[PDB]
Amino acid sequence: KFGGGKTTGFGLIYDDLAAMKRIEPNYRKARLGMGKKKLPARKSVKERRNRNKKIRG
Amino acid sequence: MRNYNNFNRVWKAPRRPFEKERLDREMKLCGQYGLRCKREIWRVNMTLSKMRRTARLLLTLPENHPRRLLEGSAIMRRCHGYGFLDEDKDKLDYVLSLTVPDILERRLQTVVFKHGLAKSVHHSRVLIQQRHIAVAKQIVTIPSFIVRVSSEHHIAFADASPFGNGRPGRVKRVKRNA
Amino acid sequence: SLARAGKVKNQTPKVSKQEKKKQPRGRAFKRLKYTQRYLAKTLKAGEKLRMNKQPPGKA
Amino acid sequence: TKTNGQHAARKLVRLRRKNRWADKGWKKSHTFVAQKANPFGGSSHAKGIVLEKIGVGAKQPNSAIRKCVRVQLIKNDKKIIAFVPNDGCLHFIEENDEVLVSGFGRSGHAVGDIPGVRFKIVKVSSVGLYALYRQKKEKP
Amino acid sequence: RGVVHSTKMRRSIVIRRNYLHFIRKYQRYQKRHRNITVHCSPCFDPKPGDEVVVGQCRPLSKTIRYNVLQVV
RNA sequence: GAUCUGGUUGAUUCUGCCAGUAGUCAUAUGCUUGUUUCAAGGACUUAGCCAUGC
RNA sequence: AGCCAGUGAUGGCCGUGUAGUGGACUGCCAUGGCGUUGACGGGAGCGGGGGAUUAGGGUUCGAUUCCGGAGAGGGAGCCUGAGAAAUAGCUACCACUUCUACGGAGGGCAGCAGGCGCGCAAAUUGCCCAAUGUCGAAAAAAUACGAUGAGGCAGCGAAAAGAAAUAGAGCCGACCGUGUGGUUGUUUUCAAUGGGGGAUACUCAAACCCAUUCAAUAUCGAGUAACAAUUGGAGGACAAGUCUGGUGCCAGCACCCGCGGUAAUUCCAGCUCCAAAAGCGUAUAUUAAUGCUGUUGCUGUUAAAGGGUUCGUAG
Ligand SMILES: [K+]
Ligand SMILES: [K+]
Ligand SMILES: [K+]
Ligand SMILES: [K+]
Ligand SMILES: [K+]
Ligand SMILES: [Mg+2]
Ligand SMILES: [Mg+2]
Ligand SMILES: [Mg+2]
Ligand SMILES: [Mg+2]
Ligand SMILES: [Mg+2]
Ligand SMILES: [Mg+2]
Ligand SMILES: [Mg+2]
Ligand SMILES: [Mg+2]
Ligand SMILES: [Mg+2]
Ligand SMILES: [Mg+2]
Ligand SMILES: [Mg+2]
Ligand SMILES: [Mg+2]
Ligand code: NA
Ligand code: NA
Ligand code: NA
Ligand code: NA
Ligand code: NA
Ligand code: NA
Ligand code: NA
Ligand code: NA
Ligand code: NA
Repeated sequence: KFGGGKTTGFGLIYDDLAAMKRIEPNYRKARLGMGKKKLPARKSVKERRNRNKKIRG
Repeated sequence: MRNYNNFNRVWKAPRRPFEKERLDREMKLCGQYGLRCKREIWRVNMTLSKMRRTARLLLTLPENHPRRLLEGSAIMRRCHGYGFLDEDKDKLDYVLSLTVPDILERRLQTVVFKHGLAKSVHHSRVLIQQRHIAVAKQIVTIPSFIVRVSSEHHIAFADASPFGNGRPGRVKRVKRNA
Repeated sequence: SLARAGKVKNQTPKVSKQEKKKQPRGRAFKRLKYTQRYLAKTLKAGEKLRMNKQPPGKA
Repeated sequence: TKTNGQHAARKLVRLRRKNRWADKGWKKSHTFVAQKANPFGGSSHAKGIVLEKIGVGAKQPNSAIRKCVRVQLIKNDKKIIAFVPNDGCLHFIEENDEVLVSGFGRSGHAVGDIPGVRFKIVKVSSVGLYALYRQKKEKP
Repeated sequence: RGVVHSTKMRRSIVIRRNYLHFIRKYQRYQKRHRNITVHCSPCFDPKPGDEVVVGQCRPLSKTIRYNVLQVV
């Protein structure tokens, strides 16, 4: 809040850790430090996709 | 580019740029309310013109008209609550008699000086911009704030300010570190 | 002909500007003017004020 | 007086359409002949090349030389005469340079005591002639 | 509704529609008209200058789109 | 905000146009620019020509 | 001022093609259809929802985010699909064009970002599927991550729009006017605050900007506030000098009237002042000024303007 000592946010409570892992979005788990590692840059993935359009098998 | 925000204009320059009578009347208003530029006066001109224009249209309408009753009550509710018109005047015809200083009387820079928290009309603006005034325990730092009728007694210093119950200010802190 | 162009601007002697304290700006400027003409002078009920009156020197 | 019909809107519409061609202001905006004769194809400014520097005399009550230049436009290769303002300011022009030319005011009418000149020089070598005059910039 | 204008065709007539158009600027009217060709069955027998009522149909020709009911 | 002013005569009262004046999510150019919020951005001329990647 | 008919123009009759009606089309028959209430031809132009200006009536703009239509260098044909006469589908011709071993093979940015040219004139060869949606044999989770320059996010950006700093209180002399009360510099304290910089950190899909905060034992900082406001003007219209030097119908100003020929209220400068201010000049177009396009609401004896006189049809 402007010029004050107040702050407002949203909150979720899950019944157990198993349900939290299943439903929580990945970037929110990564904030804690326990999400999936990483994926390669999107540019390279679409680069190979067109390259493999010239070849069979 | 595919946006749907809105915006508009709030003031308007006057025709006849140099009339000695209008030049002096406006200068008198500025140096006595401590305004920064003539645009602040010309804002009040248009907001005044809008209430006058809608009152004129309503007054032309016959009494008991459904549009007249609903809008007529609404404009008086706003005018009374904001402090433009005293509670005895209620006929909707006292709207047109509103003048510029009547609106400029409700400005937060003015009301701070009237309550005596400041030693002048320019001292009060400095205080407002430097986060010292709280209206309803909420810090307000915009001189053009128009004080409602139900909020004059709640105006006071802010807790976070050094003049309130806050920490010592910049001069004290740098003197201690000296 | 075009032989004489810019003759006067090249003939006038050079003179440098003076050094002065900066005037107040913003809301402080409008405050200065309001006391410059509406206060600080007791000419009342005459309205005979001249914003820029020069010393008599008409030779 | 005139026609007062309640069923005579056709006559009143025809009258206004025919009689609207009689004012030079309204006719100039609906006729397309002005744009063709105007060296700027209906544009605020135009770019050209300096051909030579000329000096034109002033009209009768006055007496001076007005220091113009002859400019050939680029977009359509038309030749015009333009006036270079302010004291000096001819030494900043030179020959074969490239200039930006604007109107003089009055929208094609000649201005002042200069006979038949309706254009002024604004930029020379894309720097700005007034900026050069005030020494805020140096010629490239 | 309209006024029968021409009956030179075979099993076909032309009807004229007269109306008035209002121009906002001059607060006045002006006569207009439109011509419409219709099919007329041999049960009826209209002369030029009568009034007819016509109802829509499916395209019966390049231009014909209406049919004649209750000549009067 | 339902407003006008300078130029024809030795002076006057007119018709009448030139010039002044205020805007424009209206374009461009000149000079000058501390903070913040919201924002249009190769239509205008050439539906002209296009390397490379998606 | 006339338009339409060999070779379809307006209608009729059985037919054929289409998904279907139809002159859409074949054969035969009739002579019709449109037009001064402006047809036919020519010019400018994508429609609309809407923007600007606003006593009222109006004038003007609308390529552009929503809806509709059309196109994919130029122009024609067609396969597959329920649906295309599709351009990141195919075939050919016309204009420019790439590689080659000279036998041949290709190319279509008015999609995204970028280059040349054109011009008075317009941004990065960025990140991401987190949100909004479409497609799909798909909910999310694992021994197991759908694509998506549609879309969103940040860089450049005084088109334009909304808030808003560049200082506030006093002290002591010197004063200025007026009649003892604002005031104009000279010395000098005394607080306050943000441009500036840094996180326990918030945001974020990740970074940025806002919003918090200079201890919570425990956290940097204006005083010739060098943290220094500009752009146009001072004869009139139009606010503001009968100031001081230079030039001498020259140089120049001047939107209009005008200024300059030795005392320039107008040029080139210094000093003051005025307007409005992070803004302000100039050019072009357009709206109001304009009762100078007049329906509301003009003028026609002499200023521009009543036909030479009668008859007369549409209106
Ligand atoms: K095609
Ligand atoms: K592009
Ligand atoms: K500053
Ligand atoms: K001067
Ligand atoms: K008239
Ligand atoms: Mg005369
Ligand atoms: Mg283009
Ligand atoms: Mg077009
Ligand atoms: Mg176009
Ligand atoms: Mg569309
Ligand atoms: Mg393409
Ligand atoms: Mg630009
Ligand atoms: Mg001008
Ligand atoms: Mg004189
Ligand atoms: Mg107009
Ligand atoms: Mg007669
Ligand atoms: Mg005759
Ligand atoms: Na309300
Ligand atoms: Na565009
Ligand atoms: Na298409
Ligand atoms: Na192209
Ligand atoms: Na092609
Ligand atoms: Na998505
Ligand atoms: Na976006
Ligand atoms: Na008027
Ligand atoms: Na006459």
